[PDB]
Amino acid sequence: MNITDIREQFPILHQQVNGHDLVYLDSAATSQKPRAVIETLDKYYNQYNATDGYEGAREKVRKFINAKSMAEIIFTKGTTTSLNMVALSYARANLKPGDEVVITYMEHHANIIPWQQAVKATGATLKYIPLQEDGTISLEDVRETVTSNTKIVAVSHVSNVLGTVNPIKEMAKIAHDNGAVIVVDGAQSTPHMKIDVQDLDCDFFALSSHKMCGPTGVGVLYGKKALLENMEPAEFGGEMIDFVGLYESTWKELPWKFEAGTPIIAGAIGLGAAIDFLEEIGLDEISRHEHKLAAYALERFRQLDGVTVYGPEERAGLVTFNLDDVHPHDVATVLDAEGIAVRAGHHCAQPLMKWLDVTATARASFYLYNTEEEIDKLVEALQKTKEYFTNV
Amino acid sequence: MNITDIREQFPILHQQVNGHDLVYLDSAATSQKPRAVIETLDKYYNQYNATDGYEGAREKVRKFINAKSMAEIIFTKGTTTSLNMVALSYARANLKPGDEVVITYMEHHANIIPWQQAVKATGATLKYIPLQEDGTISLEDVRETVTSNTKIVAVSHVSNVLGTVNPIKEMAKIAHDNGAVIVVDGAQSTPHMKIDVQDLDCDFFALSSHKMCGPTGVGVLYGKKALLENMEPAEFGGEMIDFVGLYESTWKELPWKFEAGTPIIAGAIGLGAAIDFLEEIGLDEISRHEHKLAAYALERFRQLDGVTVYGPEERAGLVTFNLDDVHPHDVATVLDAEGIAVRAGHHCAQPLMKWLDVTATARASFYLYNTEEEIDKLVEALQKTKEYFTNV
Ligand SMILES: Cc1ncc(COP(=O)(O)O)c(/C=N/[C@H](C(=O)O)C(C)(C)S)c1O
Ligand SMILES: Cc1ncc(COP(=O)(O)O)c(/C=N/[C@H](C(=O)O)C(C)(C)S)c1O
Repeated sequence: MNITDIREQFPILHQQVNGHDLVYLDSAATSQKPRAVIETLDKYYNQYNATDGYEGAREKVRKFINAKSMAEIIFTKGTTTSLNMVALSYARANLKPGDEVVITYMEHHANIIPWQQAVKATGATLKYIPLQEDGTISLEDVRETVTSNTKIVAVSHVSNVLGTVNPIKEMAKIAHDNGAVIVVDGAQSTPHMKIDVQDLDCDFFALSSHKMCGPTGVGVLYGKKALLENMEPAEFGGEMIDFVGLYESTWKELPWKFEAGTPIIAGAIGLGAAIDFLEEIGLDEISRHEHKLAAYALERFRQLDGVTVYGPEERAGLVTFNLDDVHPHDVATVLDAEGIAVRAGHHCAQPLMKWLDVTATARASFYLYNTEEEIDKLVEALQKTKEYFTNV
Repeated sequence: MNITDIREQFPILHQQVNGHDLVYLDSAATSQKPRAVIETLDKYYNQYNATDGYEGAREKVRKFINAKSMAEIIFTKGTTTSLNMVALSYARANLKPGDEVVITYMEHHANIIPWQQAVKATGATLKYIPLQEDGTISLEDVRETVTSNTKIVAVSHVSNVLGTVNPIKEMAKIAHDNGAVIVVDGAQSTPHMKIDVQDLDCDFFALSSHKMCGPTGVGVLYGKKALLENMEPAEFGGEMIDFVGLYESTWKELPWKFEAGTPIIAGAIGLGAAIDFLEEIGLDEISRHEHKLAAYALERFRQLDGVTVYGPEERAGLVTFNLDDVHPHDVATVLDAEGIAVRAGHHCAQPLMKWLDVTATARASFYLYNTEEEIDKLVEALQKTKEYFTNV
């Protein structure tokens, strides 16, 4: 895998910011898109037929995560919408008082609140697997937290703050043994490593196109055919209908049952081209590149005095940290001045922020186009920043 | 208003199809976008901050439809999502057995089925204002159909099939007199004429950005502040939260209560530029251009033997028709061969198709960049088509 060849593909990396080269370290929020993807979306904003392309893209998505059937690949507005859908069509119809839903402390808001509302409405109860010191889950902890009263476990595959890769294959086993389905938020895993939903045996899996070189506006919700068959739709209109009566309507078959309103043609075809691209590079190749960057970043961050890093040693390609004494918003500002783009904030993980005893953090995240030289620029600029602020 | 100057702004109109000039008559499905809008969206797919722009766009939308407050302008995924939201947060919480919801026979599926589900779930009843012969509603009919049991009236401002402009200001009065709110689907009105939600006194109003020179992926739901204040959110996650507890969360204030997940920054800023554009042309100017085209089209269509046109004389800028004997899909195919783009199908109006006793129709729709010369090309090609098929 050749980083020059790859970088040539992202016109945005040639952008100057304030006389410096863009150093783009916010992929966890949005990847950039290569020329192949860009050209594809340009094509679908001139004149067309289209649905060869649309269903073709569903097929590429299905093969990509190794789903058994296209009936199991639904296009949605985003991973937030995906998770809300499972909470409304699956959770609200399968929970009764006494039933438990268990999640983790590391979750995105969209993987917390929909379960909260589903539990309030059904009068069931919500439960949290506790975290280890280093921000990991242990299989012991899940084993203990899941009762044979647990109907749903929901978990991030990769944490967007800690970079922890959760043992989701094993958690699936533990959920099944207790009579539960597992719901996996794969927003942060799918861009960076092979996903095989059969081997993971997750019951639902959600991915975000804009994190994986595709357009925004488009997510995919995977669910097992059999679960999807019994779920009622969350949204109504457009093209999810078979017969519309005056009082009564019938739904289409899967997957179209779940796609109300106006098909996101360009977005899906775009996601498909993004998939074509990543596959031609190899996800394994990508993942090895990210392990190097992450080991490198964590080592060089240990050289810096009074910066805290959060999470485990083994990690996806991101590190969340704080400068002693300095506000993360301020760090982000100064790095911006130098053309270095990191994100500051709570990362829609308020619970987890409280758990780390912090109100905010900065985050640098890495993808297939980042390099060690960029990590050096980050470390040098963090140094320059610690000095610059101990001096006011 | 100068049509050459306007047409110069849409690069897509210079596109050749099969050695002919594009004749684009499917604006009711998607408008095209001018250079100003295109450049704007290009800008937000290079490197950025952003939220000056986002909230700025909400303000431009508010001034555009003359809402009292930004608290009343919610960004959504589309008019389908908008209508589903009102059905779930408003309808399902305000209907009891005995309550009526009344709609029309001309509605889009997304303005039928969500009310069907809301009524099934609350055990209330759904009712239909009957149509006149010419596809119009009469105020008598609404007066008769609304009882002081009616809690919600829902109506298309402009029909996507018939081109009928519904008397929504008056219907608002009739709904209020009976103790009901009105919900208006303005997908087909907003691109073509001034909207003033204070004068119309609608309780909710929904518009689609991609019909009005803006990007797709973005709708606006207007609701009266006071109604919105009591509605509970439909979706949970992202940035609609104030405090996230372990069991219990608080929402942000309006409008952010209603925007779960990841803000559609580029889309909103794009819609704002589309608004800037239309406003610099003048919506009145646009609307007068469309009346000429529509009168012209209906007159030239009357010259054609054995084509049926549907709807009234007074109309928005669209005509839906059928060739005697010829399948609309086939018409669309032949016109495509000549570079003329019309849409064929049921237009997500299955009930209305059944009412007109047809399984499908063809539709030509007009916007600020269309001309009489294009209508001539359509009429000539429809003639060429009637001959071509009486001959097989
Ligand atoms: C784990 C996880 N799940 C869901 C989302 C939301 O994805 P989407 O915007 O497609 O709704 C995200 C998006 N994360 C952004 C980020 O971490 O940069 C966010 C903080 C905007 S949520 C996420 O990390
Ligand atoms: C009256 C009306 N209401 C809602 C919609 C759907 O708008 P949106 O795609 O933003 O969800 C539409 C979209 N109409 C297309 C059309 O008529 O071309 C459609 C048939 C795809 S729904 C519409 O006409």
